[PDB]
Amino acid sequence: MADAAVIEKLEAGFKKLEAATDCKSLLKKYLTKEVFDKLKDKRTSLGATLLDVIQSGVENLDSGVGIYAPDAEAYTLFAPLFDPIIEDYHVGFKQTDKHPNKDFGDVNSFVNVDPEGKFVISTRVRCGRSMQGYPFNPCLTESQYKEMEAKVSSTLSSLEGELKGTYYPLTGMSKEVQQKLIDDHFLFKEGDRFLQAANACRYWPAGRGIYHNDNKTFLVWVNEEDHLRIISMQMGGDLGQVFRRLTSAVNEIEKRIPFSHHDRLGFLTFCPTNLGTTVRASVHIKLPKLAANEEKLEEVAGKYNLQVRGTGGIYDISNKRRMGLTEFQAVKEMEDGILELIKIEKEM
Ligand SMILES: NC(=[NH2+])NCCC[C@H](N)C(=O)O
Repeated sequence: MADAAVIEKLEAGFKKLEAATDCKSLLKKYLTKEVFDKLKDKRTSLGATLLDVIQSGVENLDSGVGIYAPDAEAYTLFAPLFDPIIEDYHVGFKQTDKHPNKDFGDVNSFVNVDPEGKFVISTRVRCGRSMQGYPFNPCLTESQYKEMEAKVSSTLSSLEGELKGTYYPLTGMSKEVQQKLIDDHFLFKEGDRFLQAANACRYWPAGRGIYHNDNKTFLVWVNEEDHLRIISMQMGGDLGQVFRRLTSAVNEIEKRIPFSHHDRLGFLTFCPTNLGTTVRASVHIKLPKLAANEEKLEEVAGKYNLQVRGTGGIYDISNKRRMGLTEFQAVKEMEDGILELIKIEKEM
């Protein structure tokens, strides 16, 4: 399986994880000596090793999770490490569960959670897709990066109506175009230490790109962390409008680019935190009263299965659940939770 030199670095990595008595990553938690020993010499048919899985968590001890899938096969071959980490991270996605098939449900039925625009500055729904036939970042060749870019660029550039827009490859992009995209918060940068140590950024910026529509309500990142990160956003709180746009776009893309998908895990993504629906429906929202006590905000959000992140008392608040529920259900959890959070804010 894995080359002797790889196994050697794996042994050193296991020791580092043991050295880090302070470490709280799911990687440390589930990479017992037993599981390590059984997996350390294995290799997928494409050549991915346990090192290609855990290197990021070894290098960055402060990782929360600390593993990534280098190809789809890795989810199966290294299941003894992936499965419990997935179970632990995706709370409530049980051993006996399977992630449901795609179901966007009635996309137009979602409401404006803040019609007055008093709390929510903007609403965004994102998903991620891997492209069928291509492995994840660390197993991609330069040629695959470029071929993927060509296919995606051609597909996106043929979108019409609301979705009509412009594709910009990162390669050779001028500073002026960079500033324009930065000003709209459309540009992504080369991946951070977690992605670097996962070998997720090889050949950067080759095959990396950004697309947005004329209206600036639709944004796609190509080969940032996943092959496709697909995002619908607009000012205010109309989650119905946002989700409808996203689903329309994802459906249109799928006609030309089939996606990698798994019977149990749902849509396959590079990081296992993004599996299942992959959906992250969020508001950027100002809740000055509830934010007087950050710990209280966190507690209340969690009660309604919401996650609080950065994004001046302005929070990115999103659905916490990704696996074991439909896309419709995930957006609905965000919808209902935000409605309830706003009520709490008003009444405090
Ligand atoms: N962008 C992400 N996939 N974030 C979640 C994982 C981040 C990093 N690998 C960690 O374990 O903390």
